[PDB]
Amino acid sequence: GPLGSEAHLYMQVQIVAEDQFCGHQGNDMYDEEKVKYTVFKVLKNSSLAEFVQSLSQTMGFPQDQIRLWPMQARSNGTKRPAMLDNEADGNKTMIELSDNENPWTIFLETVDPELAASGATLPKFDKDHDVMLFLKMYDPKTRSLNYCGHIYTPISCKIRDLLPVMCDRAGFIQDTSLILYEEVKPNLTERIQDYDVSLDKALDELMDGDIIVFQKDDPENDNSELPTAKEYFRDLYHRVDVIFCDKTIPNDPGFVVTLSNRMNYFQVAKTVAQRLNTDPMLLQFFKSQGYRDGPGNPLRHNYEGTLRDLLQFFKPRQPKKLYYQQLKMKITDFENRRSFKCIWLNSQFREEEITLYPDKHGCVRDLLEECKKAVELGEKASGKLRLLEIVSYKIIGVHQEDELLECLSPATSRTFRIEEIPLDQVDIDENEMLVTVAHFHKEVFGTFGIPFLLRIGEHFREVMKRIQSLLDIQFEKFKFAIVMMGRHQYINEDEYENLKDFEPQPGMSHPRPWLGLDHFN
Repeated sequence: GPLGSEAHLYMQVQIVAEDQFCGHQGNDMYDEEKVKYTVFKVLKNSSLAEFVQSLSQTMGFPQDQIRLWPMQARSNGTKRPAMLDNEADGNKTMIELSDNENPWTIFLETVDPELAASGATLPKFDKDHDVMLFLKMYDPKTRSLNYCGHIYTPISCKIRDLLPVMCDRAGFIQDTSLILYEEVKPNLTERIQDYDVSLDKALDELMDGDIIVFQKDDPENDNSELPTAKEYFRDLYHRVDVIFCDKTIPNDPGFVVTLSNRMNYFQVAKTVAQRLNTDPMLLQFFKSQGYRDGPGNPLRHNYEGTLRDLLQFFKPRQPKKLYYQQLKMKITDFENRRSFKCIWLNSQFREEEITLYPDKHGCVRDLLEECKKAVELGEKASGKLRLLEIVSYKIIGVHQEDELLECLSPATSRTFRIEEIPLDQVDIDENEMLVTVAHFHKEVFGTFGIPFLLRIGEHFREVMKRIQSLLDIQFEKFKFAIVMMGRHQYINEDEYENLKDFEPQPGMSHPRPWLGLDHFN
């Protein structure tokens, strides 16, 4: 197998009965993915007569009680029943008549089963002089379409004389005043301005399978949200049901919101904000793909496209799904956040990588405030944070809170560290100053580990002991050096005791000298 050797000789013919036309709410006769067909697997090269008998027997109708009107497409995209001569074209074969359509859909007309009792012949129909029209009634109150069947009429017939049949089929008295529209194609519903005209003249390109939609001309209709059929169809054309799914909870079933093609961001957001009883500005939406399955990129609030634009990557088959996320601040604030990767130095003196999101137009104070939120600050401490700029495991700076985050280097050789200020280092005095410190192995530029700030000048060995307490090693080695411009002097850890050695000798302000700690790894 699997495909059998004769499978090619066969084509598929899809019969559709008039019952399938009933209660269709859209354009044309039926919806292609909802309609129930009676399907035949017929020999391609076989004739129409053969098929009409086969069909006649299968469906239980005499042949003089059925007429086949193939469903054919039009240039403008619609698909309507078209005339086919069941006796002139009967000699021909099925792919011929089909024009190689596979599958081929045919509308099967039969006789009003009541009158089918009598042995009712199906009315004669002249291919050149008559037309078969379909009737739909539009009801504003329920905003719905009610199928009213089809009629054979001469094309010479004046539209006025069609009115009684339309009433009779809708359920109306004969005094009932009507509005008549031609359903031409989606988004085109044309009012018949004048009913004292022949069909031939009144409608451009009069054709079998044409549709007249009609409604009551009752002043009540103005209370409907869609008073006329024209408004109904125009609404339909832009209607679109969209699944909104929270990007916070994966495998969210989401909820379906009916919207318009036409809507802008403000309108969409406004609509999905109700149904959540949340503010629209407290929602962030995301662009999409459709097959690739998003959520794509965050969609800006200043967005200026329509909803049709966001769903242009959907094929008509796929169900439309847009992702969203609930917010805690106004969307515009959230959008103006900046990603700030940096290092937090906990109370336990260890490093953690943390990303904070202060405001783009923020200053250092703000970044600090943000950090204080993500971290426990150690008990009985100081409660005050500072920001350091670090290069090569050396503190090359301490930033003031005033400073706009805008100014700080985007450079990635640079490393920003946020730390709690030890208690001693804020009620600091002349007799007192803060100095930069760093590890290094062998030569002074082989720096490593974690730099830090310290109290500097009337001793030493207890410095070594306090630095011991801070570092918490166990270190008997480790030489100690002051490091200034192109030079560094080691420190006698038994005898040495300092001053304000640590400052630019008058000849230039920075880089300030530092104290270095010489040992391995």
